[PDB]
Amino acid sequence: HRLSAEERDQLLPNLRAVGWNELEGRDAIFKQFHFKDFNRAFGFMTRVALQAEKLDHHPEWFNVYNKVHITLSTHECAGLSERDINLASFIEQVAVSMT
Amino acid sequence: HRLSAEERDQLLPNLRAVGWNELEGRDAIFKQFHFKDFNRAFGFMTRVALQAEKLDHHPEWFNVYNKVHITLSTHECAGLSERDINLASFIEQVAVSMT
Amino acid sequence: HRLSAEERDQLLPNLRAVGWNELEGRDAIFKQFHFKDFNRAFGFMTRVALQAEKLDHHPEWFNVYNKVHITLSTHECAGLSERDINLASFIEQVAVSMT
Amino acid sequence: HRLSAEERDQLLPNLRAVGWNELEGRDAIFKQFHFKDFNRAFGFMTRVALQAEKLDHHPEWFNVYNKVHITLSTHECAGLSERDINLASFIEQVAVSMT
Ligand SMILES: C[C@H](O)[C@H](O)C1=Nc2c(nc(N)[nH]c2=O)NC1
Ligand SMILES: C[C@H](O)[C@H](O)C1=Nc2c(nc(N)[nH]c2=O)NC1
Ligand SMILES: C[C@H](O)[C@H](O)C1=Nc2c(nc(N)[nH]c2=O)NC1
Ligand SMILES: C[C@H](O)[C@H](O)C1=Nc2c(nc(N)[nH]c2=O)NC1
Repeated sequence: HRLSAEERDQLLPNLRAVGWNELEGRDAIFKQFHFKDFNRAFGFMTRVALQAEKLDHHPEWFNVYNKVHITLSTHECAGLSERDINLASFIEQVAVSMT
Repeated sequence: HRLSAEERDQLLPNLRAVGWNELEGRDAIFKQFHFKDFNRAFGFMTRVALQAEKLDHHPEWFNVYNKVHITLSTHECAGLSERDINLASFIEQVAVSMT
Repeated sequence: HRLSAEERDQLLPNLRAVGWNELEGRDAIFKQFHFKDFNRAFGFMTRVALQAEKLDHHPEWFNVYNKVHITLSTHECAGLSERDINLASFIEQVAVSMT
Repeated sequence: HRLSAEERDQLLPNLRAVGWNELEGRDAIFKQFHFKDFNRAFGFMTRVALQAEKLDHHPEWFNVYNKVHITLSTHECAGLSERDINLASFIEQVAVSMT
């Protein structure tokens, strides 16, 4: 459940490429999203919410109007997990739709 | 209120082009949407929900898993008003983001 | 999977008490909810939608402004399953808070 | 409409009373909510989201699973206003409906 560099090295890339980035002193990824508006932003969170509930993996996230910042780290391992990756992947599917 | 003639025959045609039909036995229009899953189906509903509350115009919708069926009519006038109109168009635009 | 009669007799009453009721032409439970407004109704759909997804069991539902009708049946058995019942149980919980 | 000092005294009270706080640094009130789970947490955001939109007054909130931090201030007049107040009040009703 914890990211071994081989994994990181194979997983991280596609995310990094679209904007994901690792933080300092904490094993987690972050990304800022910026929609045109709230309708879109919320709709975007809603779909994420559904899935989060579906996989039992939650994001750390902030919102103001049309911006949403997301942070992903798994609680047990206390860093990244295959879980962060998928959620993230999923998130990406959703973001592009609105945009 | 109560779209007259011309407008009707100015405004609706665009909606019909897009699959909107006229309800038989009521002054309404309706259309059904089919999505890949519920995640899309609900997310779609939410965004339409924020808008409805915002305009103070609510649809009559039915949902099952990935299908969403929508009826639009104005209760005040017991029929199609421009309210319905705009809502539909917005709904269409939302449609597109997920379809 | 499909409820036996012993089963129905065990689970049903509690729901029947509350206001749920078998359908006439089919093996499902129905219940119509009424709220003060849309905010509330939509709010309540949101909580069940989350729940619906968590356990992959969805409802046939209908909404207009502040009313919500919910029909439950486990499709795969083509009638009542436990799913329907748990779900119904949950819908009851959500419903009581917005009282 | 950056609320007067007279105005503050009359409105804040009920708010102050419930745990709402004023921030040093900026004209804004804040509050941290805690729920039993994400479902509630999210069902909560949703109702709020609906009001936010209706009003055209959005929050600055962060969520991580079951708690949500809310920050209200009015961009328009760079400080607290009748709105943040109204809104905040509303947030409180919604919160109550969460068990
Ligand atoms: C039991 C535990 O609450 C559950 O497995 C969850 N864990 C986590 C979660 N979300 C994150 N980010 N990390 C977790 O460890 N949501 C659900
Ligand atoms: C005051 C009133 O109930 C409010 O403006 C609403 N009107 C309407 C509505 N929805 C419809 N379809 N028609 C209305 O006239 N939802 C909200
Ligand atoms: C694949 C299938 O659509 C999926 O397993 C679902 N099944 C069911 C469902 N909801 C109910 N009530 N019953 C099901 O059998 N929603 C999701
Ligand atoms: C046009 C303008 O962006 C709009 O009226 C909004 N204003 C505000 C808002 N949110 C806050 N907190 N303050 C505002 O002045 N969300 C929407």
